Amino acid sequence: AAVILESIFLKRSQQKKKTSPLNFKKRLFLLTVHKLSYYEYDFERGRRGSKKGSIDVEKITCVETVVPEKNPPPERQIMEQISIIERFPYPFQVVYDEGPLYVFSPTEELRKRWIHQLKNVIRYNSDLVQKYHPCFWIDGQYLCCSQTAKNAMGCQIL
Ligand SMILES: [Zn+2]
Repeated sequence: AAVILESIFLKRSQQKKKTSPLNFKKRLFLLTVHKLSYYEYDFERGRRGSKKGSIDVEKITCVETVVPEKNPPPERQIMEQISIIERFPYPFQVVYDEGPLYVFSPTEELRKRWIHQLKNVIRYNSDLVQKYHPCFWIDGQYLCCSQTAKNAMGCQIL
């Protein structure tokens, strides 16, 4: 199973559990036709660390950008070698059964490459969603429609 894409992004906690903070972590993302998984990146050795998350591609119903937070820390506010792994201001979402996984890219070009490839892979799903939430689901509700359920029907036609 070939690795379609491999990048270092910033991600928001999916807060699956109740006892989970709303924090961001740098992770190494790999995209195969079967799964989108992320690991801790071992910077020193220059390799991927322990798998920290995974999502079966057949469970993805939607992939799209997402309106930026209005007050982003410097870490997410809009030389290359360093900035491309320190600054992640272009967010996008990977929607599936367990709410949305938010991912922050370093450049707009990269987010485009990913969003384009994730669409080719999900093209094979039997029931993609026609709608989605354009804004972050932050603080118990969707800032784009105010619905509460993470997996609440998207408040906007694709
Ligand atoms: Zn919405």
